[PDB]
Amino acid sequence: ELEMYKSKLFIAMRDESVPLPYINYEHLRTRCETFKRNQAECEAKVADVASRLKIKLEHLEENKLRPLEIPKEKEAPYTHKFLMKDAWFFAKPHDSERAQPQQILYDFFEAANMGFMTTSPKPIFGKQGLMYHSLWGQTKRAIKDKRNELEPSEQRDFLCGIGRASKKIQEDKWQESREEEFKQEETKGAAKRGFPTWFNEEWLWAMRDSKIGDWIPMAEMPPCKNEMEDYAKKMCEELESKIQGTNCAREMSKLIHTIGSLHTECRNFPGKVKIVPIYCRGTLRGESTDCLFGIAIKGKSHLNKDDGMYTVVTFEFSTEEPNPSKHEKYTVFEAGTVPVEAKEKKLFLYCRTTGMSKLKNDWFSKCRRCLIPTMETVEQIVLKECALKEENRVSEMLENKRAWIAHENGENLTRLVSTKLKDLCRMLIVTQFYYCIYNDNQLEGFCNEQKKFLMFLQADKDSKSAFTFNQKGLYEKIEECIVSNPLCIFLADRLNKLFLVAKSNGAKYFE
Amino acid sequence: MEINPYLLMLNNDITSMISLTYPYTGAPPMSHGTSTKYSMETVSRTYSYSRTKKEVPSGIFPIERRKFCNTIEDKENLEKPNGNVDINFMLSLAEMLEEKMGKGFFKFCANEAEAEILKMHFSKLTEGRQTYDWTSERNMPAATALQLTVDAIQETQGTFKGTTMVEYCNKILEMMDWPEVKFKKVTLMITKIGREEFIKRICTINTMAKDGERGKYKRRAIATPGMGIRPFSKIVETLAQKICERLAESGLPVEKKAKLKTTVSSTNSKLQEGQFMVNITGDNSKWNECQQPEAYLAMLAYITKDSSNLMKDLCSVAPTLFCNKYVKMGQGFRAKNKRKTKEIVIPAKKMKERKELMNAEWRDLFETIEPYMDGECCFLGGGMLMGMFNMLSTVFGVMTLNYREERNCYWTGLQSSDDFVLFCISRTWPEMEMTILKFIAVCKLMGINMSLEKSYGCLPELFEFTSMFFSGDFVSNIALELPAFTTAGMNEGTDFTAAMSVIRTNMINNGLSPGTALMALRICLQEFRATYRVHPYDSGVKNHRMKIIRKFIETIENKDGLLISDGGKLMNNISSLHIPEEILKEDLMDPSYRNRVFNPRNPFTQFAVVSTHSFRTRSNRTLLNTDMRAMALEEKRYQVVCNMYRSVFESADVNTPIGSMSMGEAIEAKILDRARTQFENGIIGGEEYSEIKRLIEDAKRQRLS
Amino acid sequence: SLLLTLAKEYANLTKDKKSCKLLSQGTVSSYTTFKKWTTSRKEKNPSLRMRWAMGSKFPIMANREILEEAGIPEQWEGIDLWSKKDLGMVLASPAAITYWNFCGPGVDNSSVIKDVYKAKFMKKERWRETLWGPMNFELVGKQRRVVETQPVEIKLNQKEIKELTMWVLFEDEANLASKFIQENFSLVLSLRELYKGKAVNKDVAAFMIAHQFSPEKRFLPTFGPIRPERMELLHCLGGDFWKIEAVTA
RNA sequence: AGCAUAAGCAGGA
RNA sequence: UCCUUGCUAC
Repeated sequence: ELEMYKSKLFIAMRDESVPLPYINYEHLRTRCETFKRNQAECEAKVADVASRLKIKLEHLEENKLRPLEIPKEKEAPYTHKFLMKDAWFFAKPHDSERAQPQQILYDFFEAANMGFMTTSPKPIFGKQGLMYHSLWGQTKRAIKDKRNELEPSEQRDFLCGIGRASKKIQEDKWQESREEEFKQEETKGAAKRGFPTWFNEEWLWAMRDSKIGDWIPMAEMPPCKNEMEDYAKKMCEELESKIQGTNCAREMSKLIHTIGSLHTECRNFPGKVKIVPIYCRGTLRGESTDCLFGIAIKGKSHLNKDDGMYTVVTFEFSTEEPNPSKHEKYTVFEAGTVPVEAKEKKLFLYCRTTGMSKLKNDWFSKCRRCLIPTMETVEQIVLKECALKEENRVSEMLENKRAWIAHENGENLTRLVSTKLKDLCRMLIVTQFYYCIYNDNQLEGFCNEQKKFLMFLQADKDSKSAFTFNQKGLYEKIEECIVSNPLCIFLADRLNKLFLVAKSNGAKYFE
Repeated sequence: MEINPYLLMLNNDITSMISLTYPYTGAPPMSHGTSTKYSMETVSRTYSYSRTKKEVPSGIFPIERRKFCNTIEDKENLEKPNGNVDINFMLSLAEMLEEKMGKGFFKFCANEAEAEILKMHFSKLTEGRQTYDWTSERNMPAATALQLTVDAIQETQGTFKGTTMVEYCNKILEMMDWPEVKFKKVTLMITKIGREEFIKRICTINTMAKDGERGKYKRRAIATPGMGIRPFSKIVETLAQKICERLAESGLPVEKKAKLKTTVSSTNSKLQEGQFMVNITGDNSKWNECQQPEAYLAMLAYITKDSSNLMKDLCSVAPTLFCNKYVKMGQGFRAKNKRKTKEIVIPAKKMKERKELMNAEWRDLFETIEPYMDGECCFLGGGMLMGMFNMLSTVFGVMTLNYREERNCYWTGLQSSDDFVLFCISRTWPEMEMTILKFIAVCKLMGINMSLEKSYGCLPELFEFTSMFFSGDFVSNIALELPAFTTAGMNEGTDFTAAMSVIRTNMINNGLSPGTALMALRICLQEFRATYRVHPYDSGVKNHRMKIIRKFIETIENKDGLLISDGGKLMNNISSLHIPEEILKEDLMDPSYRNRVFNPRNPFTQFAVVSTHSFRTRSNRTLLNTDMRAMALEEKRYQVVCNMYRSVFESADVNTPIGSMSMGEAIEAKILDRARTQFENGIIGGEEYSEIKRLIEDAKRQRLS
Repeated sequence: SLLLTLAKEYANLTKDKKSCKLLSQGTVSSYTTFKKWTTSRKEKNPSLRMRWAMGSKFPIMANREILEEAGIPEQWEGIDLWSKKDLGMVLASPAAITYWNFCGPGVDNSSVIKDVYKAKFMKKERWRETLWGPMNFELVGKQRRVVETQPVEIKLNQKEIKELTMWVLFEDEANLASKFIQENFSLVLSLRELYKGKAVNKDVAAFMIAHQFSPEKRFLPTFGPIRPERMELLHCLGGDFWKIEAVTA
């Protein structure tokens, strides 16, 4: 039983891979069985303590928690694929028989009249005007004939990238030439941008209640017993009845319908360029309506791997004057005039080429899950309240409780805007939704390091006299991942403003 | 008006407003292209952490060997991490460990460990994650790589009769003694391979890019072992698993919350009139480049000093297989011209000949690694990469935490894979500097580098351990992943109940308050309805499946007995997450509906919940057009043979079919056995028994020839 | 008359040339590593491929001869239910599934269905007959235990159950005769009075035996009493910040 | 062009 | 040298 197969190359291998003061495994095994320790251990340890030169850094005496380094360079552009704050939709009553997205597209060609949708071939600003003009005329006469398939022209062959691929040549034939086709490789990285100024107005825009009502397609409430199910049904009805009306839900519905339609078109028809509308569905005065925000165009997605980055060309509708700092990646054209009753304002057609992938199609088309952490946060607050008081105080506690947010701009110090607890849900859904959009590497690393700083602020709140070992390398790890994501730079700045407001009470910080 | 979402933390804790700071509602970052640079950074960074140049030549391998223990060239930058271990110091720590609890401690844990190894079957190696097949040199699941290994054994010399762990390990070592090993390449040609090349191929570890790691800015390369390393690592993980289950300062198996209350309370009951406590949250950095398997070899030689003669040599082979591993270096890089028009591909073989087509960083990392490169691989001999020994390094941490120097100032704590919590007790602050620098001294000698950037401390309980931020009284829960609520995707019947099971197990283990439970239940209901195109009957949806339901709803009497897959409403709730939807609704169904749904004469199911919507979607289309066509046909053969086994032993998927004779002889002997038992109390007919006997004898003569 | 069919299948499979190198060259236990040969990597995105599967017109593989016995080629307005593309198995649509469920044949099998699932109908029968009360809103929480969670009446420990189903269903290749048989052997007699004549297959029978005999003991956070009846009422009864219990009987 | 971030996708048989 | 085609319902 107790016999292992003593092979030859394994014992000649085990004898070769012992530590250096030993010759064979036999000498090591005979030394390890007869080992007794000594007190040269403490001498070696203290001889390691002396050659160290390491001091710990308190905070009450060297409160060097300086504000973070936001880059002072060119402003970070608008990087989301669709338009949030500047959108314009045409409405019609929803037909149930005409419910496929291409039929919505046709019925909006008769509803939102594209005959008045003339564009001049000279844009206001941007890069490529004639290609977008001929593509918009070509796709508009494509919708006019009631079929969504672009015949091959020069404009679509230039815009959605066809034939724009390097020749992947394997190393079986290379046919080297003397001083001709000198080849090598080089990488660059990512360029650095600055603090966005448009981001606050879209934060306050998105949680403002929009009269078009329910946007997100939720489901039915199950029946309840005399259990705790009254608590769950009540929290879901109040929180859901608050968040269904806001302008964040319009964008969640816009991503679900538009990117879900692009997802089924990317499965069914690779190798053919389709036309997908950009639309929502919401209840106007009880009459169910569907909207129309733009026209999106696919780019022959042969999704082989989980990547693929197929090219979507988006024509968008807006009714505001553009901005070369915010709308930097667009190619802003015009549209015409729209009667807007309280007189007849302008209408700007926008253009942009962009790209998607298989994974972000799977993650954007299921953004309804952003409702899941939000309520969790809210409910934790409520539960801890009754856990401190041992009495059913939930309904009036969502009414007589304030929650700080949103200090003003000229002053910050102890000038805060408290709201009710229930309206708090609005703000929270917005930030969860922004984590769905702006997710990068930079946002991940930034979120770890901000959890460290939040631990420092909690130690300051209760006077526990925290300490650090190396602040310089700490800030040299946090400042590496603030480059060009708008959410990362915005949240770093608001973290600094938390340090400015919190500096008025507890002393571990700077100005 | 500005806006700031952090201001809630001005009058709250980090146990309620800490779920807000995780970006878990968005996509994890994936990797793109070759993974050569990350592997070069791993290996070259390990050799930079060797702190030596003591190289020793080799007789087996054609490459030089650098030593990693007791050979230190002490730099002045000692705050930089070292990867050099002193073995007398660490054996003094293990001897200091066994003098704390019991006397025959390691003998007890080793006798239980070998007691569980001797009753272990080798098919347990198929119940694991993906492994590396060196036959075709790819990544495959465990059962395919095991059967390709046994296929190479039975094709090379003889057959296999093992059916245990120990005889399979002995079979692998016997395969090391063979002069030539033969297998099958692709269209199934039969090739051979030498002896030194088989050693170079049995010790190959395949590296790739770790995809989907929430919380880092730069990517990292994860590594997967072969099949000749997995049983030995299974043995060592059983040994260290028993040791860690016996200890009282570890947090791997799991309660992890009772232990911290007992050590915070039990060490807060041990203060004098002037002493105090400081807890320090730490994080060990470069954990996979500073754990050498040579100290593992010495320590595992120390634990089993009085166990056996089998276990003493069987727990000393995986460290010897980790001191001489190769590393696959990915798949190369790509060159292109000035116009960015033609882009040639250079694989990992010809990277040495095309050395002068690289960058500055690639030539730096490649010239710190050049005399250790083979043709395809590299020879690392001191690293402990990801997907390896994870319960033994925790024993190193508990050894660093049980140090005794002889005042009355000391420390305790709790250790995990690479996250420690250190509790210190002393009297004044410069003595706290003395004790903490003594802790960085003992960890620094043994090979454990605390990161000075990610570590901090406080006086009472305000620490952090495995991403659960413990404040002074309360504890926050783990921020779980969101897509795990909907990952079934097989059926209209095994989705909604599986989602209720995931909601239930996340309600019991984690917090998951009732409002989040009802919301997550309703969102999973909506993604189910959007997936399979079924909406309720009173909705206005008019597609190809609601036209039939809306046309035929007048036949169904009790309308709220319909299934959710047939346009029914919701009756499950938080208090019904263990009762499936079908079994909850069979008290209300119409008899025509219920007898029509659950009919086993259905064209879809024929050829845990009730099986009546269970269909199978069609297969793919490019699986029979590539050069790997016939391999698909190969699995068909296995299925056919398994079906024949299921035709004989009528209860075989219940009990595990052990045995070591053959599969065909048990079939034929079984048909003769039940032919005799059903003969004498039963059959009785000469033409049937003689015809069955004639078919068994003809099939046996056909099988033997 | 099954052994003649088994002889025809065994001679039929030894008729093949390269299949004779497969059997009588491995071992019995290799059946396990013959069962698993999934050459796909992980099926890493199942719901993604499920929605892409359900986006087509004919996603399902369905039998022909059962569906041509009763079903209809197209429904009353353009709804396709059938194909002619390909073993003789025909692609189909889930509109044929719901068309089967509303306009198909029916067979009374409620006794077999209400007898296979006795554990689950026992769970619903115990769930309907309980009464609740008010909440508490108090701090609560306790350690993790190993608790048996099912109200069985036999309480075996996953070692007498496998050996029990070997010595009830098919005894020709059961086990070596152990010491655990004798007294429970009397119960074996009772089991041979139950599972002798049924239309239930032996995999479904060996499934349904282990749900009246096995108290599922798991490692769960428990609090209050540790009665085995109230362990689905563990996730129903209390969490971390709240608690509801007023069960009288 | 663009997506993207330390290296890829922007067809292939 | 050559460019096959899948039919979309929140």
